[PDB]
Amino acid sequence: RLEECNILFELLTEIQDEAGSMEKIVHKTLQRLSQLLARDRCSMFICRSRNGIPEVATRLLNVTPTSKFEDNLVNPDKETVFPLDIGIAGWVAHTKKFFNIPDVKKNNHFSDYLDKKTGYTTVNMMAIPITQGKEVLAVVMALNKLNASEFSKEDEEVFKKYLNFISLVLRNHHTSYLYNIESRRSQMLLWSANKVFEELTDIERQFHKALYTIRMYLNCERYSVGLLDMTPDGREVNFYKIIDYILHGKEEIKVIPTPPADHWCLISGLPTYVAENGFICNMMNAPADEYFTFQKGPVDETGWVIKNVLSLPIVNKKEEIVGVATFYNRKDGKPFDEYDEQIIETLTQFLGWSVLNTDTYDKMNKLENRKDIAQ
Amino acid sequence: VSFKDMSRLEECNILFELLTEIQDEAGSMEKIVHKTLQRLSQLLARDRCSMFICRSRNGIPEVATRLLNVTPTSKFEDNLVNPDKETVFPLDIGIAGWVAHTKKFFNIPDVKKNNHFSDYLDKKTGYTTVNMMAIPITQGKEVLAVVMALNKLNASEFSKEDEEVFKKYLNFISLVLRNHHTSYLYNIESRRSQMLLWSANKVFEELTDIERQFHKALYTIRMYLNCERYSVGLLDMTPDGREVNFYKIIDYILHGKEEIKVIPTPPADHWCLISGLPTYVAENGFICNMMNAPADEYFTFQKGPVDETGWVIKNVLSLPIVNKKEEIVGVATFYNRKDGKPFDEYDEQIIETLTQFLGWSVLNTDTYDKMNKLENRKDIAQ
Repeated sequence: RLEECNILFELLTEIQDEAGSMEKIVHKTLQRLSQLLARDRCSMFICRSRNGIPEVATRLLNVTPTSKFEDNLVNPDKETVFPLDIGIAGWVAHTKKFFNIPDVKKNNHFSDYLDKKTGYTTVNMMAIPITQGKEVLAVVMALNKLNASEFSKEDEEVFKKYLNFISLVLRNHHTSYLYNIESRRSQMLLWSANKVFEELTDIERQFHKALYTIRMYLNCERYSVGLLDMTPDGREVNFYKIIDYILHGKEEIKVIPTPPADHWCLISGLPTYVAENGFICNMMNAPADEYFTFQKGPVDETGWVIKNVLSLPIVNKKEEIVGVATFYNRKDGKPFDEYDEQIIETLTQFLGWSVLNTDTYDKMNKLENRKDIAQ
Repeated sequence: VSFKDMSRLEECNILFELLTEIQDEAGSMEKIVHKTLQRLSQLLARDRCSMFICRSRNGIPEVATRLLNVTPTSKFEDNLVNPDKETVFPLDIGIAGWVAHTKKFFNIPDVKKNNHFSDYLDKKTGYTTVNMMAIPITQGKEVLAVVMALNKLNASEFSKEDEEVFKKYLNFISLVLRNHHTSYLYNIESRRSQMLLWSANKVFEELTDIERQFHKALYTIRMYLNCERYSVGLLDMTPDGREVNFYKIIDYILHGKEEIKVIPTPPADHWCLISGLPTYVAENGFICNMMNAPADEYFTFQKGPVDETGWVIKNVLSLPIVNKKEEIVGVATFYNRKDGKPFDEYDEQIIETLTQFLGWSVLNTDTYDKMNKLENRKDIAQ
């Protein structure tokens, strides 16, 4: 009716000043949109796409007009994750469509988990996805109508015409995130190549040079590149060197050769998997059976723990696997995603092609010999 | 209900309208800003707004027309300014330029009583102004745009109740303009990176010689520059000024019927080289981004030529490709942005990126030579 907008203009300043967080602005909007909508609590599901698959997770929860954000936010550790074929939000995200629910008890796509897990059960709810281009960024819902079994088609219009706003905000956030993906990608290459072309050398120094020069860019706490014996496809393996980059804690860089059976990265059997099969392997925790990532709460003396791992092959222009580069734990506790996958494939590929100089080097030597055994 | 008390209620009519619109992704920044300049006029008794755009070229910033003379009524196409017709200002001159320099808000009462005025637009259109409130739009350090509401209708100053209404909505504009201009940079970075990614790929396909490597790469990425023409000229190298000699040159024509010529010991009357630019940049190692053909010093083709095809040069950007010891090895030069607008800072950025990389890849060409002189200068012994 009367005091609708006001808070929008307020919030437009709060964007105006690049200082603002996104989530605090979405949380504030979900406040009045629960008050002003007479619905019990709102909540937000963040949508990402690890591996080929996509999925959803908690992010904001139980937004009462009163509740402080600092309550409302779900830190990434404590997030809860559904595939699209489970829960309403998943379905909302598959369908890319709006829904009003008169009764979720009379509903196939039900999410009985967070009802039962938190207690505070649900009866009715209206839900929508936020998208950008073809991409589905988020799923917002209003839960539990304050007055009797269904929301109005007057309510919808508000909801709709307010997510209009959040949408605007969410997209701008994501356009920024993409901007830094692609900048990170493009700096990475740029230096990866500045090294490679510096001077004709062998694989170890080239790879090493490079991966060092761009350590910052991976927003990553550990990673080990692992060189394969090259004398297809699987179980003929042998990692013969292995170069660790410890970038969380006190910065050390090992260059193990004839690396052990139980090197701290190898012990999981992931890099073998990637050696024998050839596929990027995003994963979130330490229990994936068919693996021995380090369930133990240290890896070592520093007490460092493993959460998210993502490992890829490094491949020839002939397409044999030259090595296997595993990455560990993003710097901000998020799982590896879609776009981490892409910029790191951008890297792994760019070296796998660089092997030409590597290979050239060894030849430039065999021939500098044969020549110097004339005179 | 009172003239104000409604006018307030009416603001949210306009706002939720704008949000509603900008939820459809194509179009179009300029459309939604134009639409918003309309509703300001309506809701702020202004004869006509206008929007300027800010950019940089070489190290220097500048401002230029874009949306002009927006009543609460003028139709989009009567307002949107095509680049061919755009009018351009250095910051040290005119009010927008000054505002863009000073990153500041102004509520100018008497324009004529102002020493940063230019009589150009109002002399060009005869649409004389007198009052304007003018803001800058900004993303971090930089300045995206400048928006000025003109001629306060039934008054002589814009009320401080206008100032704040102006400001109010400009935050909308600003979210849109950042969320646009970010998305442009997103696309620049994509273009920067793929250019690298592929050039790399071709460089690493087979040990090959310079021409073959350049052509290989430069061909593959023609899509990525969004440029209408670009010739790449190779200097002789057997470190600067006049000892020049472009031995090969190699034209990339992506206007109309695509044709790629390969021109050994190219003339001087070569369409690119007549200009004098590629040579000039050959003598000093410094990037040169133009607007337009004529630029006094040079004879750049003024002609509706140079072709039978009747293609016409507007904008030229030229950079050098550098060694490792750092002679100018070649001189790339790019012509007319497909999609209308002058080369800018961000072009400079990603094209230098490309140009740098090529410079660095010359390892692999020297290496190839050395390699050939072994599969040979061993076979004189063996």
